[PDB]
This record gives sequence, C-alpha cells and structure tokens, in this order.
Amino acid sequence: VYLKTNVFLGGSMIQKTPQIQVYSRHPPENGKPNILNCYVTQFHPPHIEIQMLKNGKKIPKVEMSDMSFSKDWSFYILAHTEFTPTETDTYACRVKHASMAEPKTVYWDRDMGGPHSLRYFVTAVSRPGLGEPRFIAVGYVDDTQFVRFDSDADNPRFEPRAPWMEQEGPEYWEEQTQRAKSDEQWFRVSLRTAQRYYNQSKGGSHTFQRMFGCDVGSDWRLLRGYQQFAYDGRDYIALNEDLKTWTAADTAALITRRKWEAEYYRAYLEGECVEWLRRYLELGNETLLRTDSPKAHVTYHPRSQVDVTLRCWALGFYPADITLTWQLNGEDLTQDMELVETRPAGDGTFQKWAAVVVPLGKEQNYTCHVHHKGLPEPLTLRWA
Repeated sequence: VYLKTNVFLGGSMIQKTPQIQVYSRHPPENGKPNILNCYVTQFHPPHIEIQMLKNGKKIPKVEMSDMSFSKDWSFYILAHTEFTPTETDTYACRVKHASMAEPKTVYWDRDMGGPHSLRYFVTAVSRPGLGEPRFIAVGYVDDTQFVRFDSDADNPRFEPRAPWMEQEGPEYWEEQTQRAKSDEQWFRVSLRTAQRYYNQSKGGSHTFQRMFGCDVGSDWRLLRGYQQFAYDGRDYIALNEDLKTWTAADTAALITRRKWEAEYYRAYLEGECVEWLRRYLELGNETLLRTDSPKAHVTYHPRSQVDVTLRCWALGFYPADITLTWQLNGEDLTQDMELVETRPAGDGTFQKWAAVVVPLGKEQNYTCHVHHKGLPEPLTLRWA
C-alpha cells in the first residue's frame, strides 16, 4: 500500500547517458515470430524518445513499459515490438536523449558480439509551458511490477499491472487512488519550492523522485525501510536506517530536515508495509513464489587468429538476482569480464550474459559458473 508523505518540505543538474541493449525475447529462428526488445537504462533526465526500425524505417507499433528507476535514481524503460526475423532484414533501436548530440542507433546484433521487498518508485516532471507536472508511480513486489499510476491518463487511478492484483476490491483501488492523488499535489508544491529556491528559470523542466518501501529477510524482519527523495537526479533527503533521522544532501534540504525531525514512518515501514507485502505474496503466490532456474549455455565468437570471445548466457530466469562467472583453472576471471546488466525478456523472466576474450585453440580450459537461487547448486558449463 501507498504511503503518504506526512509533511511538506521548506525552502545542480547532471546528465546521464543511456545504455541500450537490443535483443529478442526467445532465441531467434528465421521465419518464426518473436518479440524484439530495446532496453534503455542508466539515464537522466527522464525525457527520452525511442524508436525501433526495420530496414532503416520506423516501426509504428511499439509498447513502452511504464517508466521507473533503480536505487541510484537513474531511469529505465523497456520498449518492445512483434517481429519475425529473417536472414536479411535489419533491426535497430534509435534513442534520442538530452545528454547526446545526435540520436544514437543500436543495431540488433544477432550474436551480441529468500528475502522480499515491496517498493514504490515515484516521479514528477514539470512541463512548464506544456501544463501541470506529469506524475507517475509504480509499485514492485520483488522483481515484479504490480500497480501503476499516471497523471497523464484521463481520470487517472491506481491500476493493477499484475493480473493477480485483479482479486483486490474497489475499497483498495479507491484508497490507493486517493493517496496517489494526494502525493501528486505534494509533488506539485515540492517542484514549485525547489524551483523558487535555486533561483531557477520558469522554463527548465525539473525532476523530483521519491522511493519508499520494505526490505524483509527470511525471518520476515525489516532489513531496510525506505523513504527518500532525489531532485534533478541527485540525492536530496533520506530517512535513515534508524527510521528516526534524516540524511540531507545539500544545504537547501538541511532546513527541510530541521522541519521534519518517526513513529509515523516506523508505523508504516514496520507495520502496514510488511503486512501488505505478506498479502501481495499470497495473492500472487503461484507466480511471485515461483523460481525459474536459468537456461545457461556457452557460445563462441572467433574474431582474430589469436583470440576469441566466449560468452556465458543465462536465459529465462526468475527472480532477477544472479551471478555468472568465468574461470580458468579454479582461478577467477571477473576482472577481464564483460558482463551486461541483467535485462527483462518481457515475459516475466530475465536474461544476462558474461564474456571473456581467450587464446584461439584454448576455449576448452575456461569454465562458466551460474549461481542462481533456482539452482540446486552452481551450474557448470563450457565449450566443446
């Protein structure tokens, strides 16, 4: 359940270049239909334009995930589209973002080369000249989105984004919608305050983020409870682990702290939040409690006459947490490892790979190990 920020606040824009991965949902086979994914992460500010192209031209029908961010505050988005690979057609994803001179085009390269949490990620973005600020809020149980709110839909309200949430009745949706609609006003005020404060121009769009929720262990004790904010991508104020005090970042916030300094947030983070997490887990037990172990395998990409790339894959796994490792003789190689960030397949499962460059004719000495929760014990594989 949504938590209300019980008090208002009183009262340097960085830019982060997006990384992009372009990949199909299932292994490609010519002539067989598939989903092509364009996964864009690690970027700030959140305004971004994302195209997918077949043979140079824009594909019109492309789904976009609700936008969210990770704990370092940077944003991600997953775009995908229906397609059927052939041997000849090319596919790329083109990204346009404030942090880059030109748009950036990444081609689909057909070879590429427990505890629980309940978390909300909230974002408000002022569009001065293009109306009131756009408010968005997305909830997560572990690695699974389950609710979303968007000021941009007409008569917006909290909505289930996991089918198992359809069980909850109108009481729930009303109360959640009401808390979202209240937080949005807060963000309006807060966006106005921050602006005024730094003497900023009424033109510039600005960004305010909030993250809040629950980390629980095996023993169901609160490992970590969160209530923190970023302004323009940068830390601003955070409830401490003590659930009593605040860490402010700059000076503009150090007066919001003195007008903020407990039981209120502790009540939520130790009480309601852990309670509803437990509830969400039952409602979606058949899937949230599942454990899809990963389909690992090693592929081989020989460039030069001396050395080649070996890539350890891991496909179709849940939950998202995982460890891939390359080894030569029990020795570890995580040093000269290229290792993409973990990515959604779109079906609720995840993908990842690790790569190393090795001396041609010696691909047999290297060994990959896949450590996933859904694994009896670490997995062992290599090339033959």
